[PDB]
Amino acid sequence: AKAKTRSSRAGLQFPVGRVHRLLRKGNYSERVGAGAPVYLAAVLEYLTAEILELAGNAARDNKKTRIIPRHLQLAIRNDEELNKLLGRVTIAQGGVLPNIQAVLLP
Amino acid sequence: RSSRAGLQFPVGRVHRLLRKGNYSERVGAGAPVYLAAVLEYLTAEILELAGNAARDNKKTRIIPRHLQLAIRNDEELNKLLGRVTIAQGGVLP
Amino acid sequence: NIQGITKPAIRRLARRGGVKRISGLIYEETRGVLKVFLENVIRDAVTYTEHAKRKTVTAMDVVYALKRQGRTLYGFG
Amino acid sequence: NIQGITKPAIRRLARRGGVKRISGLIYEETRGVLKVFLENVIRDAVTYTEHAKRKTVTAMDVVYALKRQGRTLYGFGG
Amino acid sequence: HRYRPGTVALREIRRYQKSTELLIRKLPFQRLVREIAQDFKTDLRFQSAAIGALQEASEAYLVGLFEDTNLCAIHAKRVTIMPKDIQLARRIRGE
Amino acid sequence: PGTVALREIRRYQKSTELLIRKLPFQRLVREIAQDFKTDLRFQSAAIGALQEASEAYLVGLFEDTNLCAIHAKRVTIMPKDIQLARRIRGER
Amino acid sequence: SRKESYSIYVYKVLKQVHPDTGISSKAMGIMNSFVNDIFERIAGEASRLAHYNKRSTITSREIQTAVRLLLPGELAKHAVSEGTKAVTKYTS
Amino acid sequence: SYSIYVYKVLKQVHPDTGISSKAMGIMNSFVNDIFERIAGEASRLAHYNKRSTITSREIQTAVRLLLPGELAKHAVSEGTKAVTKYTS
DNA sequence: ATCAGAATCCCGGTGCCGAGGCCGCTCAATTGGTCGTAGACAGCTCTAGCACCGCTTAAACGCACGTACGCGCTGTCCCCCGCGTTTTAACCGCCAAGG
DNA sequence: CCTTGGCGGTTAAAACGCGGGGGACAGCGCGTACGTGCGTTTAAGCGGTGCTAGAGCTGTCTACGACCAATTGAGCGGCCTCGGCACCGGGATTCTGAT
Repeated sequence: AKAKTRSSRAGLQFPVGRVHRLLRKGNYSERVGAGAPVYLAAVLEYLTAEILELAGNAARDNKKTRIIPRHLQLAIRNDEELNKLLGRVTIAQGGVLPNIQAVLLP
Repeated sequence: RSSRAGLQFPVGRVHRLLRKGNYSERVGAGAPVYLAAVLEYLTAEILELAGNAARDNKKTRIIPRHLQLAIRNDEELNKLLGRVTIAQGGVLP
Repeated sequence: NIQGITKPAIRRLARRGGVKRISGLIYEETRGVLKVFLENVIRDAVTYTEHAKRKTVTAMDVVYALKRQGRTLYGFG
Repeated sequence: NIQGITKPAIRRLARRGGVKRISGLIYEETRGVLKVFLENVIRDAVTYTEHAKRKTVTAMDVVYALKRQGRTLYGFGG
Repeated sequence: HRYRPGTVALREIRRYQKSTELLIRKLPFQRLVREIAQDFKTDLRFQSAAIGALQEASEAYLVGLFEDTNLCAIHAKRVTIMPKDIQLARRIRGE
Repeated sequence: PGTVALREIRRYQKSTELLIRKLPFQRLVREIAQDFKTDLRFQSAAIGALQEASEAYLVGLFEDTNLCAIHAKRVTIMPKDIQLARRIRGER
Repeated sequence: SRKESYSIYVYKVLKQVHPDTGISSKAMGIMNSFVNDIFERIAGEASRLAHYNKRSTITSREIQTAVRLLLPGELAKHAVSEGTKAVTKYTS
Repeated sequence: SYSIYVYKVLKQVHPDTGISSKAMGIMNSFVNDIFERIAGEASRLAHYNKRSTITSREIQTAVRLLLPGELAKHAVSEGTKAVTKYTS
């Protein structure tokens, strides 16, 4: 019949077929379910969406139309749960959150 | 096997665990020999020191406390096991 | 039930940690900390327990949770 | 070349880290720390490079070294 | 002829650093664990070894934390640990 | 004293550019690497990765160091502070 | 030879959540790094889950449990919703 | 478990010394832990280089990555020595 | 209370490498047929554990009286900060030593 | 008459040199909660007693997974367009030192 992609069937933007292949050749298990790559692709897509949402918001706050690594850093660090998820991750060219000790201030 | 490699640790078992551990599609003949040798060596070092600790405390048997003392008083063993909790090991005085 | 972790017990733990003198406010603080820790481990542990379609938390569930928090525990395998 | 990590540069790094005032002995101390850090990462990186039978340290070798040292780095996988 | 302030504390430090027994009472720990666990998943049971594992882990964690806390207090030229010290230790740990 | 320091803090916390000079960092990396294996080459991105990682590390370290200094009722970070931070981190 | 990244999918998602927003190449590199990282975390945890339970198959259930272990709170719940909905729709 | 092998080793290094059940449990935990660290690292090494086979070379490199200093040198020596003897 | 001084943020004016879009080919995803071993379902035993209890007591908080720890301020001395002078950290475009 | 050395210099950034400012170390004096010895009422250690609960094992039934041949959608080479915000110079606003 006319081909329909697994991503299209799953209602996703992220590639289910590619994710499946990566699972198969990643030596994770002897067999893989069909639903596994669908689920995984969906989760990855969702997380990507949350981060791009916050980073885009940060980009608009700086009167900017293009997201840069700084915006990703602002997005991640000002979000408690993303900050937890990426607690051991370095964002290149992200810098740091503005934060000075109030006590130190004159 | 283990007799041929001059080891006490089970080469066959290590090989099997490698095969079924979802590590690679294939496993070379020398890999489990090497790995078994390394594990035996580390075990030997720790049992050496822990045994010495047991002698100091005048107990023939080795208890977790002796293992803790042995590991923490050895710099490299201590780094190797820096994120490990030994049950009933207590701490260094 | 958090009060079941009594002052003396906390003093004993601190002594093992080499502490000579202890503020009165420490104990409640410690309890909070302990609570958080437990909540973090047990959560993950139970997750494992439910994945195995079990109702009994095993020693291994705990070990896996601790391991995944980078709090590796020897002696309960 | 560790001295190439100048006082002003270290001062800038500390500023980003929120430091207002800096003892004179800090800089040398920092040079020590950084040195150690680099030694640990680069070592592993070179190990990867040597395992691949290459003579060129790649960005990925560094990324893998950082990852195994629990220093995950984003932005250089490309 | 009562002892000097700071002698029995030290003696206790020696004593408990020289031993390995669990320092928290079993039953209250058990009750606390089961209580916390009820808030995640219901009608749970526990192997005794599971609870024991939790207690070894918890006590090891608390002891290490108290070591670091002590270091913070000593850093501030004190001999007395305060909640402030614990909070510094936990912040630097990334907790 | 302090006003320009505060100014600098605001400035560098606002920006993301690398704070160590490129060429000397490059030299340091190649020197250290030369001590493990000789005649090594480097992708430019490899060195860039090393510098981003190193500066993020030092910056975080300086945050913790700052907290250690402030804890001791000081405003000036000292080697003691760095050593405490790194000890609690499990680096030493 | 062919080279692969998550770039176009990240872009599509970006256009979903911010129709008038673009993204630098470096930021895209960071997003690709992110996706690969979380992929390895989830797949790895699911592998361990399957092994612990003497199962030779990684299913959506392993993936779900792995998501619950790795992600905090609301992020986990929302991710679970997205995953479950995607699988239920896909099967139908 | 590795109990019988740990015991054998113990008898090699301390002929008149025994070991408690708990301590044995800790040794078993140890052996499994290091097994996973080394095998995991070797797996990643194989994947990075698009190799489908884990060989003694991956094991060795993994050991050099995971073990500190003298432990690494000696472990590497023992591994190579064992492979050489096995091969003979 | 106010009054003067360098640093900060946005506006005429604009361009150059960064970002986005057609044509199409070889690589990746889909369809199709054949084993084929794995998952959901269903039944059965009894052991590790759950909930309250008898005997016993170690033990956490409060009483009596006091002292070295914590802290704000004083007296002193003790270490960073700014502009002019340049230089080797570098990087470019011409002389003179053995074949 | 053909090869490859170091001063010479566009850019910009801090060791010396003199005047200036904010903070650490020890004591005065205050304020006080637990050290050490007891006194009381409660839940845990140890061992009993009743009981309801599902994990490992085995058999049914089912079906997508993996592997081996065609078939097709597509991401970037190769170009071909389209554009975002800092450099240049200037206007308007702001903490800090000084009266």
